[PDB]
Amino acid sequence: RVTLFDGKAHSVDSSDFAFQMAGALALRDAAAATKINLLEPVDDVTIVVPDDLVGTIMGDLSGRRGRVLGTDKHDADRTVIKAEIPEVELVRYAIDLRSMSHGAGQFRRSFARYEPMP
Amino acid sequence: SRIGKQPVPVPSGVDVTINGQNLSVKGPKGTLTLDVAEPISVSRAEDGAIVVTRPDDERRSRSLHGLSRTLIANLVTGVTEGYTQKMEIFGVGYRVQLKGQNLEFALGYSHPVLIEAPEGITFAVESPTKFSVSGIDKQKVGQISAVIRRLRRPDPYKGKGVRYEGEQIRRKVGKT
Repeated sequence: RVTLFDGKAHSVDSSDFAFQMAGALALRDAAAATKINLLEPVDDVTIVVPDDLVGTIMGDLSGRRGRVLGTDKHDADRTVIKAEIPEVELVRYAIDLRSMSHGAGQFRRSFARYEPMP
Repeated sequence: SRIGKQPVPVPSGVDVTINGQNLSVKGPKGTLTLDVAEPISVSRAEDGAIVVTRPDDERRSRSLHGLSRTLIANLVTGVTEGYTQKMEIFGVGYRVQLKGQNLEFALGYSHPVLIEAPEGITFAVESPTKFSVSGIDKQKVGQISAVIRRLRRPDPYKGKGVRYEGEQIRRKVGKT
């Protein structure tokens, strides 16, 4: 929210473009007068992996700052893992997972929301 | 010390000869010879045993006491019964088979590896993955068993190689 409470102008040297620039510079100064919050997106990831590798993937997500939401039994031998991971950590998630899984690693992602950087 | 004052029983079929410091033991599995250190005195307990005695209580004699006693005990139990230690081999394509006295191993090398049988010891393979080493002398059996064990470097990941009977090796995981 921007609240213009005062200002100055010239009888001859006042123009709409000049006031546009003045408002932009005032906003820039206000931004430099405080801190700026950076918001990064997070994508929910649902992964199907065998139950024998649950701990390894959970710890890998632990090193990936992932927030575990729940471990759902996909079937008698695989568990669906629901978790939201920042998109930065998912750039090379697939290759490492196929590693963490003898390729067995299958997952889907979808944008969830934006959150500030920790 | 505590081991030292325990006399060593002699089985019936065992012949024991003492010549000064020297000792010789003859039994069903063969003959063996030993020598004890000067401060330690060896005697034939007439009730059918061996007695080792240290005149002093100083460090060197007290250390040599139990050493000599255990050496004599191993000496007699080698000829009365013997020594036999068992080995297994783990992994795919890892095999053993005997060529007469010699022992032949396929350990994933480009070439097969061979081990001679030194004097006074024999190899007996039971299955292509399980074999045994037998001899009358404990020290030589242990030496050759260690040499066999060192054939392939430790493998914490897949556990391939030659292992002792009940050995529990440490293992880690290569995740990638």
